[PDB]
Amino acid sequence: SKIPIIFGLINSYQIHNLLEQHNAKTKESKAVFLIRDSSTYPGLLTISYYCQEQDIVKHIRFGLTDKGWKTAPKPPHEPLKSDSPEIKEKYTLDKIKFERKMKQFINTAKKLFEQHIRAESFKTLIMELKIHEFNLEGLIKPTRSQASQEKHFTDYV
Repeated sequence: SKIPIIFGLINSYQIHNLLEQHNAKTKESKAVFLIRDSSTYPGLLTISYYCQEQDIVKHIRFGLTDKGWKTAPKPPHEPLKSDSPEIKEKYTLDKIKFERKMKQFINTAKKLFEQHIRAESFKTLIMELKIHEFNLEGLIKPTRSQASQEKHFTDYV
């Protein structure tokens, strides 16, 4: 009857309110966090938390590698209509780099995500959370109706 610790596809309003309900804004950054299915890249996990320094919710994507869960490539900063030609020229190169790196990353991650759950992938998720200095006691756990239904997470309990 155990519920996975991974959220399913939840919306941005719900993410903010879950963090606020668990008092993320009166605790250090990463003291409170949640883990959810990525809404952009199936097979990836996204860690959402509150960044005290910027007063915003931030997100970090993880995917399976041969070594276990690792951080995915991160995208360059979004275009701003105030951008100069220099910013936009750099963005072109950085976006191509991101897309190439993310395409390779997802192709490997999806294959591993699809493969049989010998379950020892779960330990590597905890390791990467520790390396990122997420307070594991601050993990927000989903309710049954909000938990991920991905078969890979059935024993992520």
